[PDB]
Amino acid sequence: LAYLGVSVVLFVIAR
Amino acid sequence: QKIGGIFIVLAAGLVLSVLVAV
Repeated sequence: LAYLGVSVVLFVIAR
Repeated sequence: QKIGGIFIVLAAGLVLSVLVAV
């Protein structure tokens, strides 16, 4: 939960 | 537990980089 919760920042970049 | 007080560092960094120059 600590590791996989971070990857929303890369989700914002390509939108 | 000391580690029951550690998740705020995990939870707070998302609201950091929202908007500063737009």
